Amino acid sequence: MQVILLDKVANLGSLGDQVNVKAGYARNFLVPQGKAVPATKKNIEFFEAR
Amino acid sequence: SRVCQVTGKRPVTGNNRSHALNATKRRFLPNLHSHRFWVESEKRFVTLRVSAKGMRVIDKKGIDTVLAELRARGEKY
RNA sequence: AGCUUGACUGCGAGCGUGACGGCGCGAGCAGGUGCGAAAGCAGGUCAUAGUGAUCCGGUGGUUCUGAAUGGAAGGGCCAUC
RNA sequence: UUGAGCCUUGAUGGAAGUGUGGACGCCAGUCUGCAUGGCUUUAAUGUUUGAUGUUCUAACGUUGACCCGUAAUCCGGGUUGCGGACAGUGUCUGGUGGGUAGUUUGACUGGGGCGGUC
RNA sequence: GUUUAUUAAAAACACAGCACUGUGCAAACACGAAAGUGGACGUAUACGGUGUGACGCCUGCCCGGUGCCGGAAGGUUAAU
RNA sequence: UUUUGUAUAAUGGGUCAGCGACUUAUAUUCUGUAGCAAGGUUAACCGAAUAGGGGAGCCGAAGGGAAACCGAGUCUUAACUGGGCGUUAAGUUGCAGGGUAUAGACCCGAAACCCGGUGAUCUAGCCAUGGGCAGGUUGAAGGUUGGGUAACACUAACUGGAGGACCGAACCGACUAAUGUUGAAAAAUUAGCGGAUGACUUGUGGCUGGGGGUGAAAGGCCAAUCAAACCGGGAGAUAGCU
RNA sequence: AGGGUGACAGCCCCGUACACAAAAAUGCACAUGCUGUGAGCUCGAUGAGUAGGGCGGGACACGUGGUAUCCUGUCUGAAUA
RNA sequence: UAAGGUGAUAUGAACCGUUAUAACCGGCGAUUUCCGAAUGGGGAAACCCAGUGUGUUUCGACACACUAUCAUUAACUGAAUCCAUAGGUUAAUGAGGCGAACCGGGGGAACUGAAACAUCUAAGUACCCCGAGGAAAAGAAAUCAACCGAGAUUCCCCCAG
Ligand SMILES: [Mg+2]
Ligand SMILES: [Mg+2]
Ligand SMILES: [Mg+2]
Ligand SMILES: [Mg+2]
Ligand SMILES: [Mg+2]
Ligand SMILES: [Mg+2]
Ligand SMILES: [Mg+2]
Ligand SMILES: [Mg+2]
Ligand SMILES: [Mg+2]
Ligand SMILES: [Mg+2]
Ligand SMILES: [Mg+2]
Ligand SMILES: [Mg+2]
Ligand SMILES: [Mg+2]
Ligand SMILES: [Mg+2]
Ligand SMILES: [Mg+2]
Ligand SMILES: [Mg+2]
Ligand SMILES: [Mg+2]
Ligand SMILES: [Mg+2]
Ligand SMILES: [Mg+2]
Ligand SMILES: [Mg+2]
Ligand SMILES: [Mg+2]
Ligand SMILES: [Mg+2]
Ligand SMILES: [Mg+2]
Ligand SMILES: [Mg+2]
Repeated sequence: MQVILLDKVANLGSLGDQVNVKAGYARNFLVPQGKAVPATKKNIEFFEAR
Repeated sequence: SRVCQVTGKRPVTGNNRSHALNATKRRFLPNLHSHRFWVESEKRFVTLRVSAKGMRVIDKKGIDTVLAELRARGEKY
């Protein structure tokens, strides 16, 4: 569960980095709260074009 | 029933075995939980009775796919 | 009492004794050894009690076996627990 | 607060003047710095990682309250208060476990038991 | 008062009274793989369990054993 | 029949008739017999279907050694004067029979264990809704009025009508006896007996299920069955016993 | 073949061998109509919470045994010609 | 197809037929009360009671038809919440129940054997359950082989107790 960010956020905030977050942190808060999204190897290209 | 809506995991029967190998019937049943999942693609939460792994699948494949299944298969949800 | 390792390894004509598993006695042959000047004697103790099948497993040895082939695991055999 | 590695805040294969506590220093260096002068133990900043303590909400609980389905003490959805990474559950695991189950508990013998014997 | 319908009606069981003990409520506890239900539309003057058995006068010593309650030290100890 | 031994007063049989217990299949070995012979024979299958085809294969002609391997020898040991097992006699396939193996394996018989069902029309307890208790006693609290107290206390009458209270029918029980015991009756009759406004008794209907129910507790009751109900099943359980 | 007929029937009866028969409805084959369906060539693509592993069981003739292999309740988790 | 028929116990009555509408046999139709999956609600099976539609030169009350549930699809409706969902009505399809074995799947005993008994056996048997077909299942190598080769699955005989 690496995911890519969206806004700032915690000791990793950056509007679009590849972090390595704990899954529960990921699929219970950030994504449902729209602060990140999974890095599904398709996603590692849209925020790897900027 | 204790069936994982994602994997179809259900209880399975096996044995106990003592140090003397006495067999006593028993069941392994799955690590169910039931969990509010955000879809966004429907602006709603859906509670699936899900196994860990069921979760780990949802993590990987991603919810909507999994939801294509279930619906593809007829699961209520 | 002196010197000593025959309380030796491989075998064994022929016997005794057991329902059987087994146990016992044994000259002699081969190799190597001790004591004796030598003929000789010694394969434990004057003899008859001092004991535990098989299985499972340990150890040492062993080119005997080695699931395509080379090895290895595992097995066998010999010794022993 | 705090266990422990690599990066990091520690060390190694403008001269000389005024010169004063500490050094695991068997058993106390008129020597160095304070303003000025032609790829580590003595411990601590960034981390990947345990133990404990506080705080938070966002999984999870709610056999509080209100709302709708709905004239419904079921269920669900919703709002909210409470609880909160606990509780509970799955797999694994040490303890306990006549609550429950399956069984064992020798033979001889001047009947059997007790004794004795094997 | 109750009991072995059909060889035992009693000194047995029950009983009110007594004591210990559990239980803060989503109670302990019981039926139940679970949902749930009883306990109770009760809440410690309540409820379960256990022993004793109206009343009167009373109920002494022993915690070494077994059990239970308490015990943030240390020794031994599972998966991992 | 069983026994050391039975007229035995030890078993079994009232009598007759019918039925009633060593089978079947597949393996293996021996005997007989048949075929062929250092060879014998095919299995499935094909099939002009008991033929014919099919020799996959099985047995035998070589043994010894754990084995590599060697071979009329081989193993043992450095090696046998040796020793162990072998070298000399024929095998094989049918058919009938004797044994054995696997099967219910000669026939009948348990007490039980497991599985799925059917039972609270009896009885136990509980839930709901309806019914019953002739007649006669006792006289609790309370009340009233006099007496009595400073007022209460207290006291006498009268009134009142308490109780798992009293005597006693219906009703509910079941202490004694006799009768009955192939009964009138698979638990009753007669004479006595207990309770009889209560933890009473009763009609209807409901709920609880088998290691489960229910139990004022006897292991009681759960349909004349109870230290684990009944029906069907595993099932021909197993029976070193009769 | 067989049955029947007053007892045992090739020739009494009903059959049997043999040869024939379907107005209608149907099984089965083909042949087409209608519906639904896709064929073909070029260039591509090649099955991840999976394989494997840890724990617990179960399957494989195989009882954890030196135990390959298969399945998975549980926690994990690749390479990609 | 036909000279005889109106099933049997089963006579009798009254009939019907003989050259083709007697009977009898076959194909296809028609009718087909009530209960039963039972399906309009209920229920002590074969009974009680409805809503709505139809129906009467005697247009009342009765008779008939339809109204179960679930699934799929559509349409129309439509909360908390405006969107949107859940919810609700209608409609079209299909399902439901029964049935001998064979078949695949979810569960799964004990007696018994071991001359006792735990491992082991009985045995993945008996039994319960779900599902399907005319057969089921299995199947087009991440299979064997052993350096030579074979070439999906299934069944039979060997290999071999
Ligand atoms: Mg290999
Ligand atoms: Mg026991
Ligand atoms: Mg037993
Ligand atoms: Mg004895
Ligand atoms: Mg009695
Ligand atoms: Mg009595
Ligand atoms: Mg108390
Ligand atoms: Mg007493
Ligand atoms: Mg006698
Ligand atoms: Mg005799
Ligand atoms: Mg006589
Ligand atoms: Mg006589
Ligand atoms: Mg006699
Ligand atoms: Mg009753
Ligand atoms: Mg009385
Ligand atoms: Mg009386
Ligand atoms: Mg009875
Ligand atoms: Mg029997
Ligand atoms: Mg049996
Ligand atoms: Mg592929
Ligand atoms: Mg009806
Ligand atoms: Mg109905
Ligand atoms: Mg036995
Ligand atoms: Mg090749």
